Amino acid sequence: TARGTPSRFLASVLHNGLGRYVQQLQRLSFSVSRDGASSRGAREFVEREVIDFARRNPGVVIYVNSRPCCVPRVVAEYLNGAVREESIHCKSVEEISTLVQKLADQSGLDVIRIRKPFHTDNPSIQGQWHPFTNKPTTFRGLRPREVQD
Amino acid sequence: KSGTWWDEHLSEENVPFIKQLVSDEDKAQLASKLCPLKDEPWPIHPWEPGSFRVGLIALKLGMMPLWTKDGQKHVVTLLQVQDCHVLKYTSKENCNGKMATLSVGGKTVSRFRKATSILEFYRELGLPPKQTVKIFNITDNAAIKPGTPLYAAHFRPGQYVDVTAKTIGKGFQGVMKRWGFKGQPATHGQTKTHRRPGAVATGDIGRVWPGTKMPGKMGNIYRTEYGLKVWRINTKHNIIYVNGSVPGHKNCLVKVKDSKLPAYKDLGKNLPFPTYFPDGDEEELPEDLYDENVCQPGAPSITFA
Amino acid sequence: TMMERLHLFPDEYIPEDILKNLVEELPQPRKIPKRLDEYTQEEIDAFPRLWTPPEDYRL
Amino acid sequence: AAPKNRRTIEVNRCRRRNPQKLIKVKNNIDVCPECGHLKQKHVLCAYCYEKVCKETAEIRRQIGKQEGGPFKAPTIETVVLYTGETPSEQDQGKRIIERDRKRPSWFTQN
Amino acid sequence: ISHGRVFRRMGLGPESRIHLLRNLLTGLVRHERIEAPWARVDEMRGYAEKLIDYGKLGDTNERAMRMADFWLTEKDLIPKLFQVLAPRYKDQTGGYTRMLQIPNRSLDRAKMAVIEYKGNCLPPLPLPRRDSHLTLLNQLLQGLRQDLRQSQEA
RNA sequence: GUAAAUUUAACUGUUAGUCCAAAGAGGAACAGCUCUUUGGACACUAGGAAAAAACCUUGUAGAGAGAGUAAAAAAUUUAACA
RNA sequence: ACUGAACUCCUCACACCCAAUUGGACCAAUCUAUCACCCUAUAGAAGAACUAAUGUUAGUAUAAGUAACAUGAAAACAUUCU
RNA sequence: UCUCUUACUUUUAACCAGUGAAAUUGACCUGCCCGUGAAGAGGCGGGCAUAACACAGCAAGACGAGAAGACCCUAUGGAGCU
RNA sequence: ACCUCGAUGUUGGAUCAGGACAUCCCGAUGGUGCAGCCGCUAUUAAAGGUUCGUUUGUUCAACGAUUAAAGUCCUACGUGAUCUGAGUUCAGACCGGAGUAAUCCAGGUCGGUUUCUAUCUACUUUCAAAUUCCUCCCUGUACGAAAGGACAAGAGAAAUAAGGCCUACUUCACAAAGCGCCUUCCCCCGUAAAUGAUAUCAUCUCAACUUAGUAUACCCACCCCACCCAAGAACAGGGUU
Ligand SMILES: [K+]
Ligand SMILES: [K+]
Ligand SMILES: [Mg+2]
Ligand SMILES: [Mg+2]
Ligand SMILES: [Mg+2]
Ligand SMILES: [Mg+2]
Ligand SMILES: [Mg+2]
Ligand SMILES: [Mg+2]
Ligand SMILES: [Mg+2]
Ligand SMILES: [Mg+2]
Ligand SMILES: [Mg+2]
Ligand SMILES: [Mg+2]
Ligand SMILES: [Mg+2]
Ligand SMILES: [Mg+2]
Ligand SMILES: [Mg+2]
Ligand SMILES: [Mg+2]
Ligand SMILES: [Mg+2]
Ligand SMILES: [Mg+2]
Ligand SMILES: [Mg+2]
Ligand SMILES: [Mg+2]
Ligand SMILES: [Mg+2]
Ligand SMILES: [Mg+2]
Ligand SMILES: [Mg+2]
Ligand SMILES: [Mg+2]
Ligand SMILES: [Mg+2]
Ligand SMILES: [Mg+2]
Ligand SMILES: [Mg+2]
Ligand SMILES: [Mg+2]
Ligand SMILES: [Mg+2]
Ligand SMILES: [Mg+2]
Ligand SMILES: [Mg+2]
Ligand SMILES: [Mg+2]
Ligand SMILES: [Zn+2]
Repeated sequence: TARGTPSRFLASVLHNGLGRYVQQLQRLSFSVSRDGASSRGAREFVEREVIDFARRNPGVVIYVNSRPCCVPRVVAEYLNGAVREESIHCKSVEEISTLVQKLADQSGLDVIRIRKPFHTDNPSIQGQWHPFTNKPTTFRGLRPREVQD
Repeated sequence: KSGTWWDEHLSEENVPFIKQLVSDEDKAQLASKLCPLKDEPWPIHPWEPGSFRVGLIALKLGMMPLWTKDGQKHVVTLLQVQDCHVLKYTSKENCNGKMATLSVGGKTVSRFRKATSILEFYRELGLPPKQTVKIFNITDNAAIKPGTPLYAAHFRPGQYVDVTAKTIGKGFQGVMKRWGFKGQPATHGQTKTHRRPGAVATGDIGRVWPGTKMPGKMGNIYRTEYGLKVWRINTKHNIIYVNGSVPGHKNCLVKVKDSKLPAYKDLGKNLPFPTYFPDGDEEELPEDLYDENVCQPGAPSITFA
Repeated sequence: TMMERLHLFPDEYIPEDILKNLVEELPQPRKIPKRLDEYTQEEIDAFPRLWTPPEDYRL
Repeated sequence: AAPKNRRTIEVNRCRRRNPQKLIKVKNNIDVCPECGHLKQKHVLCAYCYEKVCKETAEIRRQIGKQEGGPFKAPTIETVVLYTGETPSEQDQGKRIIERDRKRPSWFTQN
Repeated sequence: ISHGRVFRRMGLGPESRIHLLRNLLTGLVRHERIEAPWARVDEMRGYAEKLIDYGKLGDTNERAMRMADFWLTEKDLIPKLFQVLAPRYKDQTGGYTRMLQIPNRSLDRAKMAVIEYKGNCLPPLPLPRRDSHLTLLNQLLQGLRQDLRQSQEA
């Protein structure tokens, strides 16, 4: 580690889900290869799975660029501007299908330590504690061992 | 951004004038304080038991033998009191102490070798700056107005006094000369160990106790003598003849006050209080004030019987 | 650092600046027992005597 | 005695870069009123002292050519003379040194 | 402890100290201006001041002749001392030599100084000069002096 | 009550042990002493005995800014008298 | 009464806290066969992985700018002096 | 030599300038007391102390450094000699 | 036989010591087969002190002369990167003994290399209260039959210890130094007694209470190039009128 890595407080993008839920995933870029065993799992994902996946999520733009490459990759871009690049080199159809769905659920914020598992903007409703909360008032507000007039 | 001194920019015609100009001002200020009882003196309380009066700041001239009527050769130290004045008074409440503190200076020095803060202090007091300033603990009935000069007549023969001054500094010295260790023999096989401390601690502790006698700087520290009596007082030159030797070299400033020893307590009944005032004295003191047992040089040769 | 925020005074005299910024006087932990001369006659007479001394006892 | 452990650079920087080890800036530097070069307030100007030595060396070379050997020191005063000059009224009975050069401005004839 | 020590420790010993100063003094008599390390110049300056005093005693004095014979390794300078240097400072009673500091030599960065006899025939050294009386600071003190003299005469 | 055991095949490795409780030897009804036996712990984690290989609590492995518990804090102030 | 564990429970996931030794599941880089063509796949092969052997070679720190080392004097650099 | 050391000179020394090593070094942001522990703690427990910081001394500690030291024992390890 | 067999030989001395009190001396106080001096013993007390020599490697011890006393110990049987290397310990040799010899020895004798440039910790003026003996006086007093012979208080002198100084003396000379000179200031709580209950006397009270012994001094400000300095390794410090 925690000391050796940065950290952030729990938060969302523009208070997602407060009035409506907005899918933070914005773009998917797949780079598969026509020839190459490294993309065997990725090619099967494109042939049967990405078509049905695009049906479920209309707000995410999916690009399938078929070019020669040794390591197929999936690039996910989010609304907040963070870009997450992942490699699907030699992965089964099920492993790719689960990984892509995980990217859809994330908001794009950095995957680092979160200081608190809770975040509230109005933690106090009856008044935040102050040292005079539980102290009774004295007549004329006189101080201890103080004489007036 | 470069420092400067008083006569850096002065021409050949101005340097003698500046030296003479400031010299005349010093003479005037010292000669304008010789009348303390006329320039609104503070009340003079009578002597009381348990009262402490202020001391002086003397300069060690040298040593001179002195013979008594008993025929014993006693050596005394000539302490010259020159340009001794009271600078300021601090009350017991402001002192944060049991006794009231009084400031005394001595040995008028140049005004060109002092800081601005010190110089402006003497500007309002109308006195030339003093080299060494000592603080004396006195009582409420011994207060003295600032600017009042002091003389060697403040003490009398037969009175025991305490002299404080810095000892002669011998620089860095080994244990043999600083603490008097025996050392090692020069012969019988000794190898590069003749004046070394040797063992400094035991092996079990694995450390050296604080305060262990080790080589270091010797001298140049304040040491106070006690139980030194005055055999002779000279009024013309303001010289105190203090028995024995006193800490410090020749021409060094010393702090002089009454003896703190219990055997010499409550002996100031016949001594001047708070101090002697030559301006208002009804009769001028003799040239020299001796002790009962002192055989003066003018007296004939002592003939024991 | 905590010892710097602790102020001790041998007597009841307190400097004005320290006295002018006090807030609450914490109660004393131990309740001071009353001396025999501080009891009023109402409480002394309320407490019953347990024994009757003989009239011929010098005491 | 040999070191028990190796002293780190962090310890060394505190020792090597201590203000005591560092060079102290000097405040006694001023410009020479004659030539304008730098000099210290308590030290003669290097440029001015150099031109005196160059002229002094030339004068002493002339003296050697007149004595013509060691152990021939004269018992009279010496006078340095330049082009366009003649011995003065007070420079009588002395050893004159002729210089084939104009008298320097800083050299004041007395 | 070195209290009251006025003489420095130079050379290979007390005897070598005299010989080193004797060579500097002899070279000072012949050339009337030499440059040397500051400490050796300052130590030799005392002998140069008192050497003229023996020269004022006259060349007929046996004691003065021996001091000249000893302190002057070159025998040709002895006639010069009693016939040039001594007559030169007949009116003066002391301070025959002036000592000034010069830039340190490049060989060992040693503190150097130049010592010369006053009134020599050599070009004047660039002696340090105090600020002129026409400066702003001097004129203010000059004006103060005039009023003080005028006030005293009143 | 439970789920191991034996045989077959293939070889490696460990055996200069400690301390505690208990029974008994040698020493001196000494030793952090030596030598057997039974059992535990230790060389496997954690909590508690102040720090703690051997005492007590407790094991099968992760995350939690939840909860219930285990062992777990020394006591003691003493002389009248026929 | 409370405090109190990696014991237990709770939400979730579970192959994921022993020496020697033994059984495995994977795997870096390299070469070859065939692919692959911003550096990969399946196989074969092997000089196949170094926080440690007062290891070997090379670089550079530490002790350390420390120990230690050196030029007789003046000067016209002719010369003279010690 | 010592009771009983002292003074002085020279070298060394320290400072300025030039040149510039060696043993040593797990990492150190490198305290005292008491206790504890593989039985002798700068690092563990409990107390106390504590702005940073160079230079010069000192030699109690770092079971200080330097040659697997000497000293006893071991090896079905050597050699000399009788 | 637990730690140390990948650089502590051990003993003793020199140097400087810190600590314990189970106290050798100085201090206070009970008992005594304590008249007084001397003694013995017990409680309290570790502030201070605890010698110089002959043979011996010595520790120790013997006796020599003293002292108020010449304490018992611990500390890596203190201290050896401070020193010594005499005894023991490696190579030589001899005497005596053992062994056929090589060679050996709890013995005697002679000789025999003791390294280190301080990296780290610690420390480098505890700003300053001193102890003791002798002589004298009390006093030839109390005591005792005499012989003998004291308290306490005061004085003087001397010594050491601590801290200074150079007018003399001395080593010496703008100075340093001692062999020389000067100064040195608190109680100590072991007990001895009153009043007085528990326990109407008495009883000094881990009953309430009373009585005897139950601190001061030193240090304190804020131009500087350079020179000088009784200041100083450097730095710093003082003076420069
Ligand atoms: K050491
Ligand atoms: K070692
Ligand atoms: Mg000095
Ligand atoms: Mg000696
Ligand atoms: Mg040697
Ligand atoms: Mg020697
Ligand atoms: Mg030299
Ligand atoms: Mg857990
Ligand atoms: Mg569990
Ligand atoms: Mg599990
Ligand atoms: Mg492969
Ligand atoms: Mg390999
Ligand atoms: Mg490597
Ligand atoms: Mg290696
Ligand atoms: Mg060093
Ligand atoms: Mg050197
Ligand atoms: Mg040479
Ligand atoms: Mg250097
Ligand atoms: Mg090296
Ligand atoms: Mg630190
Ligand atoms: Mg310990
Ligand atoms: Mg600790
Ligand atoms: Mg150091
Ligand atoms: Mg050393
Ligand atoms: Mg065997
Ligand atoms: Mg006792
Ligand atoms: Mg020992
Ligand atoms: Mg030893
Ligand atoms: Mg040692
Ligand atoms: Mg020997
Ligand atoms: Mg021998
Ligand atoms: Mg002394
Ligand atoms: Zn110039």
